[PDB]
Amino acid sequence: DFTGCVIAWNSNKLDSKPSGNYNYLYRLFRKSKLKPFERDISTEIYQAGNKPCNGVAGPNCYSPLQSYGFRPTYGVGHQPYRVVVLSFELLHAPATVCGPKKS
Amino acid sequence: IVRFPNITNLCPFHEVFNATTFASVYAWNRKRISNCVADYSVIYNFAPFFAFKCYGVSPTKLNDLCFTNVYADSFVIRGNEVSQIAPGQTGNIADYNYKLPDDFTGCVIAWNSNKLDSKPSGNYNYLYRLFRKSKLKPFERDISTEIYQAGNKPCNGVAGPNCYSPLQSYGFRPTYGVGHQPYRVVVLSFELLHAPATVCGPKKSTNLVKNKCVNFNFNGLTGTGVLTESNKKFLPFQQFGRDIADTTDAVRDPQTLEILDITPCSFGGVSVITPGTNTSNQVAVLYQGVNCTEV
Amino acid sequence: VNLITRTQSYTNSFTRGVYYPDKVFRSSVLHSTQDLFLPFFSNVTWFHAIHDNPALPFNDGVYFASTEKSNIIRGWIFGTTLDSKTQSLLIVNNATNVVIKVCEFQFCNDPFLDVESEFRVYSSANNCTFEYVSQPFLMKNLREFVFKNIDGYFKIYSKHTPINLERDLPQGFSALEPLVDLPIGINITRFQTLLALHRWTAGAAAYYVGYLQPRTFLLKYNENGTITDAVDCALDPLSETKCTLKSFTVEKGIYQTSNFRVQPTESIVRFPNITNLCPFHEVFNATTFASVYAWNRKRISNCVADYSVIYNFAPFFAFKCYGVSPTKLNDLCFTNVYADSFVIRGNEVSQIAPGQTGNIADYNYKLPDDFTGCVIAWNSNKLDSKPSGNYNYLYRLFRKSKLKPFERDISTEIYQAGNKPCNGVAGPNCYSPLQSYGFRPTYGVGHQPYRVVVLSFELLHAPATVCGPKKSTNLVKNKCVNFNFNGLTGTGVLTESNKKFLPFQQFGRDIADTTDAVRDPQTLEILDITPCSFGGVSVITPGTNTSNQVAVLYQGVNCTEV
Amino acid sequence: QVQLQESGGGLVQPGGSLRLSCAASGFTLDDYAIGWFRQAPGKEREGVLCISASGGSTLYADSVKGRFTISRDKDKNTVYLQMNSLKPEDTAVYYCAAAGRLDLGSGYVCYGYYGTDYWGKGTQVTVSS
Ligand SMILES: *[C@@H]1O[C@H](CO)[C@@H](O)[C@H](O)[C@H]1NC(C)=O
Ligand SMILES: *[C@@H]1O[C@H](CO)[C@@H](O)[C@H](O)[C@H]1NC(C)=O
Repeated sequence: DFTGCVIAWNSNKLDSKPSGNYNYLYRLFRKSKLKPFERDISTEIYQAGNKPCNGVAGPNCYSPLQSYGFRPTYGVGHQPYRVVVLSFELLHAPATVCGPKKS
Repeated sequence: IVRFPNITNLCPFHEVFNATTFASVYAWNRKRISNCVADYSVIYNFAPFFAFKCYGVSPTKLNDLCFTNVYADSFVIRGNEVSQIAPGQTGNIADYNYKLPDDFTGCVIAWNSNKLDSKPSGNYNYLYRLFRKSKLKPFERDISTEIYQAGNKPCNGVAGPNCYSPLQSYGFRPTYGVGHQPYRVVVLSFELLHAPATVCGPKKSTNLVKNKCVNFNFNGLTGTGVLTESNKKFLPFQQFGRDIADTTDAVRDPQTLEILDITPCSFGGVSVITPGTNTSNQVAVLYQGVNCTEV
Repeated sequence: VNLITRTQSYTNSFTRGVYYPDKVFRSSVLHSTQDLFLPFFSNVTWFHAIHDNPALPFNDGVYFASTEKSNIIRGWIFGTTLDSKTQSLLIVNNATNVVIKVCEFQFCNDPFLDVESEFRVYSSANNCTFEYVSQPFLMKNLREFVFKNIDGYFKIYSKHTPINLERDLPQGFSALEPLVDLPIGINITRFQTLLALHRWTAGAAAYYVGYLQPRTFLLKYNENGTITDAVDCALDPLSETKCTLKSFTVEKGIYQTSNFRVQPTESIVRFPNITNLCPFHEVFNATTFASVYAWNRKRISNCVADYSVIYNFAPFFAFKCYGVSPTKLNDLCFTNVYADSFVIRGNEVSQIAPGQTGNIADYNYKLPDDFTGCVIAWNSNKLDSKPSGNYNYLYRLFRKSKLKPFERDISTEIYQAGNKPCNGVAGPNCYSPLQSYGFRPTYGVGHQPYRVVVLSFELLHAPATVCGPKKSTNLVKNKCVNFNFNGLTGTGVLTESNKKFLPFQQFGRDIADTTDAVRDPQTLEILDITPCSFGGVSVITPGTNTSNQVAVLYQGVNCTEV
Repeated sequence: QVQLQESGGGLVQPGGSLRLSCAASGFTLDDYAIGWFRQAPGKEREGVLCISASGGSTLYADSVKGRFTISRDKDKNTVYLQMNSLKPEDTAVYYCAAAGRLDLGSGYVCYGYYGTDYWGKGTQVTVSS
């Protein structure tokens, strides 16, 4: 039921380097899906087998944190993008945010 | 419970992953696998590689999705040119020997071949194209051999000035560096659900249950119902059979040719009989139109 | 080689060819469907071949029947012209398997089986697209097959029935059971059937061929799910009553089946008023063409544009148009035409196209990327070239910004490319943005002068004025006819309007929010409109247990119009 | 996969004729230079004759020039050898060999002599003399 504004702009001019930008990572594996507007910073060796991983990335042991590759020569869909989203909480409590309306 | 089709064949991964010989990079060997069950967990036991490299799917998620056709392209390349085996790559191999569409949904497995493709004298049975007029189109190969011309005058069938041979023999030695060792490369390409799929893992159709109200997702059909035996003569190749209400009542199974009947699970309404609230709080509960045994 | 002849007799279809419309089981119910079927009591060509034009059209589908018992018939071929210029189907039967191919084979005048070779069938296969192999279909008897192609899908149904010693098609019912579906997806207008003869040897064959139409059918399933009876819905009004009432028995009484209307026959053309003709002779050939930097523009309206005589005015090769077609310019009608004639370089002829950039484009002449019109360019080296070198023609070279579409620049000044002002003297960093074209008869093709005329047409936003001489054939006076009036599509029976539409009035609204008088722009005549005659149909019949005779009653119409 | 098997031979009088052919099965190299070799008892094996694969540029040895005729057919991937006017010194153990073309100087050049990848089982040709 999202209500709000989204502003997206390509930032390939500053987030791309000739050597390749790995500044940003994403989670690839997770036991359960994410609730709306929830993050996940905890880092551990994901286990995809019966045996415990024991902190070693061997067989059936993966890393749920994959680095992005950003370059200025990549395709438009592969270029980095900066997104700013504004979401509003409507009138349920004393409203606090609005423009300069003269009393 | 769920549905899966009648697939009993096993996909032949043994012949492709190891055949004691590999085709050259310029003429890569392509095999089509379909109408079989593919077990990708046994791939690790056929080739001595480290890990998978998949783009459209995940290495751990290949035994669940069902694909229409599988394509396997096998060749042997140099050690440092493995980096050129990636989507949207640029290089000699990328645009002259093997080109891949940018929307590739599959996997690539590359592993060293220094103990079979290297000789003390020097391997020379593997060749790669060097000169080409235009870059290779995706999923396109070149087999034709001729004398490339880079001058105004015609070559005239003699490799004189401004005449070259665009077929360079690979140099493989056991004393060469890591980036120059011969490497076997196999690229697997998948086709999504556009036609009736034929390749996926062997999970039973949930061992069809009977005489129980059951949830189900049968071939994309979500619902609930009670399943019983059948006494109707479905003709050889019916999959769904409906009623006056145009809703299914007798059904087959894509894992075993059986005829079954569907009924709705029992349900009803509840009524409450009470005296006046000012009189007493005692109530009576009645289930409408239900025999007094199930409740 | 030609060694077979054929004769054709004709017979009725009786009631045959009903196939299970969907692979779904039912029981003891009546189902109404709409699909392709063979209409009952239709036309059948009994073919008898003996040892010829085997070019039998395919239409939408085919019903084939045969009664031979020697397995003399084998396979079928489908296509649109059956040469090596197009693909064709290669469904060939065999005692062991069946093979289907799609390729541009070259079939001779009479393909046949040597018997076990198909060289006479086709010389070779060059560009093939599809192949398929499966189990063969064919296995005192009557063999019926139905082939159809819907949505690029080729489906065959079949049935083998036992027949006694009967001369013609036996009565009763026999359903067709589906056998095959394939994804071919090609156009097929005709088909041929192959025969196998040993070696040759004399042989004879006979078969029945029919075509199918899309109809609405009703079918009765018995208690096991086998079709035992069917009823057509467009054979006779009694069948329509059965289809509507959804039963096989009709009791005594009166029922309503459907309605009837008078169909339109022709169409009516009403173009804008015509009094004069367009002066095309003063644009293409005037012994003068304006410069590219200052191009002339002529407005053409209220006249007939005869583009056919354009070829007789200038020695050009052909038109090139973007939003319209050169040969279709005599039908579409435009409110305004714009003519822009100028002279450019030979290599600059390619520089007039939407989505292009150049020195001429952004500095001299610009057009919108949505340009709808034509451009005609022809060499004029014999008129715009001099031994000393032509000097009158000039083109702009420097400008601060690109020109907008349909914008011209004629103003001249001294272009400044430095910080200091030019001050009216062409010194340092001061240039003239107007260079003269160098035209000589000894120059190359790409440097020779070229005269270019651009014709721009305006779409139908205002009352149209410019188009070809289309006669406004009056729609007689008593015909149920449709009418297209400047985007309005309508139908009716239309007389002359006695209504007094004052000169401003062009359309007449009735009580029921619809037109009842229309206007032709060619001649100021207003026309009266009434609906085409229409009504309902009823059937009077006793109970089905007595007789099948019925009476048809048309409501509210005397016996004078259908 | 790649196998070279030969057929023909025997004992003939001097001045006779014989036909020798070696069939190549499973060959996959695009460009190659197959050669025929002989070795008399007590002498080193040497190259005899060879032709190019692309167009058929014929090459011969001095001792068998004219008396030895060869032809390569790509239909069966088998090379046929014709010998006439056989002489006593031609008695040797005849072999068929297959090897790829050398790639040097950016050109298509067929080379024989030594450095052959594949060889056949060989046959015996004898002259009564
Ligand atoms: C069958 O076709 C012939 C050929 O047009 C036609 O003259 C004849 O009337 C048709 N038969 C019937 C019963 O309509
Ligand atoms: C339907 O099948 C039953 C047995 O399966 C048989 O007795 C009956 O005759 C069949 N129906 C008809 C109309 O023959």
